Amino acid sequence: MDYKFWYTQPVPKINDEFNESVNEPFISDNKVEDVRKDEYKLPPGYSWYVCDVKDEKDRSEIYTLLTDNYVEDDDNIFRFNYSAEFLLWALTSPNYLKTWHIGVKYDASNKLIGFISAIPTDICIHKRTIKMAEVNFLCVHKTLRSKRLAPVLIKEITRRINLENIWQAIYTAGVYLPKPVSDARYYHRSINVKKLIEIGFSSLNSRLTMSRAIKLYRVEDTLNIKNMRLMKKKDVEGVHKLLGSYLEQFNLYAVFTKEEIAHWFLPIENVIYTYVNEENGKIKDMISFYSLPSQILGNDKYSTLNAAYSFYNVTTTATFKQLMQDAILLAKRNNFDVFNALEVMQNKSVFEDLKFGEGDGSLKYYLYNWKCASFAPAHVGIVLL
Ligand SMILES: CCCCCCCCCCCCCC(=O)CSCCNC(=O)CCNC(=O)[C@H](O)C(C)(C)COP(=O)(O)OP(=O)(O)OC[C@H]1O[C@@H](n2cnc3c(N)ncnc32)[C@H](O)[C@@H]1OP(=O)(O)O
Ligand SMILES: COc1cccc(CC(=N)NC(=O)c2ccccc2OC2CCNCC2)c1
Ligand SMILES: [Cl-]
Ligand SMILES: [Mg+2]
Repeated sequence: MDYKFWYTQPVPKINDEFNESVNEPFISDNKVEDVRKDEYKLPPGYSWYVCDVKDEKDRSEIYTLLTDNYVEDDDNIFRFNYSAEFLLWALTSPNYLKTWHIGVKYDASNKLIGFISAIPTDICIHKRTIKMAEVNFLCVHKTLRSKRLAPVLIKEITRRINLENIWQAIYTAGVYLPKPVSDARYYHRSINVKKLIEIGFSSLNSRLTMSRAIKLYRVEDTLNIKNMRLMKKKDVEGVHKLLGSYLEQFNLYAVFTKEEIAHWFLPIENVIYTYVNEENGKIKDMISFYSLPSQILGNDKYSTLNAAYSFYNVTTTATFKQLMQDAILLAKRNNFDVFNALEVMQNKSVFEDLKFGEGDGSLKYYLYNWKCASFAPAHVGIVLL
């Protein structure tokens, strides 16, 4: 593996390893003045297109592109299916720029064939808070793959981010690239055991018959934290303090403003669910997860896998095991087939006791133009969508 594009970028080489005492950009003293003002060149017959994610039809174009062409599991049985409403929520956070929502259309058909996006946030890395772009939803149409279009998207968004005097980015991928700061396996907790078997997500054996697997995964419809309820506006100050205080321990975390806590946590049906425990006017516990269905490719019975992805979970009145058991319950009450989590923060500590299964791969975390020590994923305290 040669990394002919990645080698030219301010990111570590495959073999670089830095001490905890290094925590700085690869390239500093950057000047907005010097950034190229011209758009990167596309191949003949393709054009940059500014996507207006707040316009239903533009948002729908992105939706269709990703639905057809976005990330599949290692075996090509599932494809991520972010909803249009999810996209809206994901891309219009506080201080977002419409111009970091970058499509490429094929001129002859006026069809969107490429996409990349970023939103700005404060990122704390080894106790240094830096303004960064959070990049996501890079996608080239399946019929246009391995044509070196992705580097053009990446260079173009880097240029536009740099124009705002931002010089660092954070991103995740399942692929290995120069060079992860941390690497987090994913795990799955079955809710609807029978569906998961029928679609090949999960497995049975002579010792685990269907009826026993169903019994293994059954959950009691009663919360450990009795008063856990959907978050409301009035809980924003309390979540900001609970979640903020919690995150300061990790090597890698977003430093949320109150405005960002409202945007990121206030519940939206089929998008984001946040539950809180309020005691004496204080928010003492919180659970949150987001909805990311997967399209099931060619299963005769089921087209969609409804899945909850653990976002941020904090307890002060219960055990973390108890809190995450409540999170599984709340996901079941909301019709999800499965609860997914990565081995970040304290999550790994509860996976065995709560009957999570190890998945088949891992999610790599990346920083652009930042040089530091890598670390085990328990020290990661940010979950990207
Ligand atoms: C200061 C601001 C900085 C901002 C920018 C920050 C950086 C953000 C960077 C992006 C973060 C996005 C995070 C995110 O969205 C979440 S990760 C999931 C990304 N999307 C998908 O996997 C969807 C399915 N695949 C596709 O649409 C295509 O396969 C893509 C578009 C992935 C590559 O299209 P292609 O037709 O398969 O390939 P070529 O055009 O020929 O290009 C090949 C080159 O691209 C490198 N490549 C492959 N996958 C990559 C990936 N996931 N990140 C970065 N680079 C990736 C690859 O190593 C090679 O470079 P090399 O030759 O050096 O190896
Ligand atoms: C079940 O259907 C699919 C479809 C496509 C790919 C995969 C495997 C996967 N790569 N999972 C995660 O990345 C993952 C697992 C647990 C928690 C978070 C995960 O990734 C999130 C979604 C994509 N971007 C980063 C967060 C499964
Ligand atoms: Cl209850
Ligand atoms: Mg390409």
